[PDB]
Amino acid sequence: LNLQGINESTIPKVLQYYSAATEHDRSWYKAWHAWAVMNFEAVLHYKHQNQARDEKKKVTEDLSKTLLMYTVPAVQGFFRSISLSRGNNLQDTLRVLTLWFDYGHWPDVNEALVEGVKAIQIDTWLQVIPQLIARIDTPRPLVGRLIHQLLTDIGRYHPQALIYPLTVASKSTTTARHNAANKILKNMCEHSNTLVQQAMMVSEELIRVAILWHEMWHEGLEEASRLYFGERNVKGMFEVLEPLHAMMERGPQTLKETSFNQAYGRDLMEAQEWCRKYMKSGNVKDLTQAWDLYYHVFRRISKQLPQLTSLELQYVSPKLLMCRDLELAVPGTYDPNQPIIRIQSIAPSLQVITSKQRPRKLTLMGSNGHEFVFLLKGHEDLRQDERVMQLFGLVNTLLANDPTSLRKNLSIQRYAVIPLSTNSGLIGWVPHCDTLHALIRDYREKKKILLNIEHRIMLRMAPDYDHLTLMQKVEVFEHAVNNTAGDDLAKLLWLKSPSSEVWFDRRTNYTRSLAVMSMVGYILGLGDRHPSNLMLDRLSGKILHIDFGDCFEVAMTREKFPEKIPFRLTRMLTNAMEVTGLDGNYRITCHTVMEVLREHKDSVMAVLEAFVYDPLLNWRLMDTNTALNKKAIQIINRVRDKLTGRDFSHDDTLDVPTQVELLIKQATSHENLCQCYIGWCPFW
Amino acid sequence: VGSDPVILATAGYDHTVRFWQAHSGICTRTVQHQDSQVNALEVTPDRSMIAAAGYQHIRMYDLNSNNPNPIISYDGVNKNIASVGFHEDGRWMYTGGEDCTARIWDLRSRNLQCQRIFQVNAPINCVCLHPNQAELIVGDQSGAIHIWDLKTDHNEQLIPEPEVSITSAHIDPDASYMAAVNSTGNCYVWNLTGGIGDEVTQLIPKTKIPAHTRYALQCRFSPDSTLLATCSADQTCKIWRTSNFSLMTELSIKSGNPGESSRGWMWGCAFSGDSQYIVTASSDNLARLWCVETGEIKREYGGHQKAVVCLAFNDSV
Amino acid sequence: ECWIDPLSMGPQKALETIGANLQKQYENWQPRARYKQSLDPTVDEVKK
Repeated sequence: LNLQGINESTIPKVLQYYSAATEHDRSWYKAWHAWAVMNFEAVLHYKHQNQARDEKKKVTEDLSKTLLMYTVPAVQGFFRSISLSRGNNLQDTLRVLTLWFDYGHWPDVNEALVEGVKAIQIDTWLQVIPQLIARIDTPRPLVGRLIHQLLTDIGRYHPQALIYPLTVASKSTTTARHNAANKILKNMCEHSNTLVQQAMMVSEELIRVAILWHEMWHEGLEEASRLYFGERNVKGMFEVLEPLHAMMERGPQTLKETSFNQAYGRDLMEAQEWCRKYMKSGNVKDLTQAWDLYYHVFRRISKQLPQLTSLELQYVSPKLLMCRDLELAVPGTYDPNQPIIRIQSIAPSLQVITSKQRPRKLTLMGSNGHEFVFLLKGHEDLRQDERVMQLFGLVNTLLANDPTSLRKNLSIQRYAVIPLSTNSGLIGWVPHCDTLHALIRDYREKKKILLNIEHRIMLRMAPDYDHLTLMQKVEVFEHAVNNTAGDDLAKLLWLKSPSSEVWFDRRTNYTRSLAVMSMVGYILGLGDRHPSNLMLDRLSGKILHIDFGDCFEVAMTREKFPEKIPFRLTRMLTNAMEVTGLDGNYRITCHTVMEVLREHKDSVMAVLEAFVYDPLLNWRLMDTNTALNKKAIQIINRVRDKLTGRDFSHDDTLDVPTQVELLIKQATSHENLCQCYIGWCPFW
Repeated sequence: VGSDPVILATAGYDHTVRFWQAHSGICTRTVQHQDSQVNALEVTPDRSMIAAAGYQHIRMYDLNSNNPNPIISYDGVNKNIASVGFHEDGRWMYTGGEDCTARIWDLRSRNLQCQRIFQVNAPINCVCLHPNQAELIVGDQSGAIHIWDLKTDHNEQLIPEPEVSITSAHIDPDASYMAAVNSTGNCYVWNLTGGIGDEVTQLIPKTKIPAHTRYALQCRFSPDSTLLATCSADQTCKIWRTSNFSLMTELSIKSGNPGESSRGWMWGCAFSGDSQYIVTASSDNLARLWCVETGEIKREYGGHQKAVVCLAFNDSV
Repeated sequence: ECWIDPLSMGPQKALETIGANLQKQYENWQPRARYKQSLDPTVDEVKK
């Protein structure tokens, strides 16, 4: 393959070889995995050659026989390579899913899958419960029937792995998803019943906590004001507000909802009368009375919202207060090997974090006795973060297997992510952390340094900084960098450390962890890495990345404030490392990480392809664009080019040392840094 | 300002355009330029009105009348206007912007909208009209020089070096050599094949001059076409002789002391009417009338609060 | 304070709330009197 390539003549040969290998060593893992992946590539080669030739009657019927000739070997092979690996089967299991979803509606592919699902152990599927439930409502009947039957048996053993994603699906807006999820829950109830009732309540109450009525009305009136006064979209304004009226038409279910309907509810209902009068009259004097009432409650809410520093369970949701010694386990703790750390009790107070999104700080008591703190984010879809955490798990496995990486103790710091709805979900709170912006703020207030000193120096030298040309910007940026000693993080890393011996270990960890997430972020495409989005462990010294909302070079694509920096490698971070510079620990660590990922490119590619192609996550790519299938193909191709090293130039392949060096120059380039949005803080 | 034969305007971040006098060094009158800086000035060959390319507006102020509001405010553009050319007949006006869309503006026509457009891949950094008034050289951030023909629209794209932003390029009045400059600090000289009607305009690479260490900013031949001034971010305005491509004189504004960071970039090079003197703007807020042979600051112009990005110079009788 | 936890409501609102409740409590005994609260007052404020 390396000499010839993939084409019509090599595939029958390399299959002849792998078949012989399988014969001479049946038990050998690699012989089956290579045969399976080769068949699977022979499938996708002839599929993409059909679309290249046929799209751009008899040929498709021949293609049916042709692909099914290579599809059944691939399935049988992946199932045998799953059992042999017994703990490193992620790649293989996802490939099974891709094959099943695409071609499993065929009778013959279904048969192979049925025999396989019987043979394979049920613990294997727990890895890929997200990807299964994503296709819970597949239009193909023969596929969907086998999904249900598999989920049923995942319910009967390891139900704690299923209740959370099933409860989220059960309350989906689209009818087919919720129907399928409820039909599966109906079967799950007979085995336990208690689990289904507990998780359905807890999740409903957590959602209620995650977005209160006055918070929903606040975001709704902001959207409705932008539609009316901005866009003059009156029918769309009613579409925003009428769910909030139907929301309150349930009635007061808690004391907080009672006191809301008392204070505001009368005015909202009165404003709805003017809205319903406008619907059957069409007067400006009618609708202006409604906007007067809407802006009355909006101003009262805006005045209230800073005062909501904390929420008491007795008021917001007493159901959760009553909850004692639940069998439903703590989210994202369940392991089939470990003993279930079930929820003991929920603490009565919720320390509401004062941010733009106003996250909560949930904390649960475990049955083992340890407290578990969480972050309850509202209106921020966490399915991306869930998928991204699956990727980090894979990469950590790969680094553990490589001896060089293991010796260096390379790994990505990750945290639990548990979605609760399309809007809200739970994030696992990482302790002993604080944002880089906070650290620098507190150091500069201690040392009496102005927090915005670099920005102020720029605006002093050239007050039109935003509107300056590229060369002008580079001058101003460099003048700021030369006239500010960028050592605040290095200095504060020293002062914070109790002793030099610890400091050295903290700094080694810091440098290596940063390099690891620089390369992984580059491949994944992770942008929008301002200092609020990365946090530093004040004990281990390892860096943590959060809020992976932007992926696949979305930041580069967007017209406004495009980011040309692949990963954050700013001057302050470089100073925090060894005095010599990036040439030492950072560069060597980058080489090792890149080499391992390139070696295991097939595993990384398989995980990436599945979540990108997922229909639920297609929305982000569609929003980035300006059909959907073509956009997804381009994104996958770019990621593949990065792993190969042909990203910079398609014509010439680049070795790992050369690729890393070019990446470092681009990240640290003054011209690229200056363009970046000022909120990104290219100067720190 | 206008009645005086020599003109010497100056403008930068302070929102003014100060019209100096070469014989004295006194600010005669300022002119307001709100909403933006000025990226490039240009006197018209007719000398009736100056130009002032800024952000989303090419303004053109009166040279004769004093203290007037902008005569023309060509709006309807975005992402700045890097440069402005001028047709020797005085009818057409060229521009270049970061929107990757060159333009031409008919001053005689009252229409606000432009006339022609030559879109390119990457943002256009500099324009330069060929003295024959038939070819329009167009640099860009990707490195691609172009020659958008003003009669056949046959652009002959050419990339001297891949992935280096060419920042300025000029062609001497005798159409002998064309020089280009990039952010590496090279000076690619091209020998012009003598074609006018044929419009072959073949560019023969002569010499890669290792002009500067750091970003170079503007190059411009003299009217004699014997000297090639080349400005850079190293605070030195080198002057290369056209024949031998050697450094005849190096005009530097360095401190003469290692303890002095970012004194200021030098991006001005306008030859005198007879190539005896050479004006030069710097980021230390000071224009400087240099001497070519000796290399001495004859007069210094001061009073600009902020940096000085533009110059204008006109000795046309 | 006046059967109201001041730290639950935040500083400024709590001070207004306690003044309102205190008025009600007194209005149980003397409902027909002009009440006028002074909340962290100055000296002039008390004088006037």
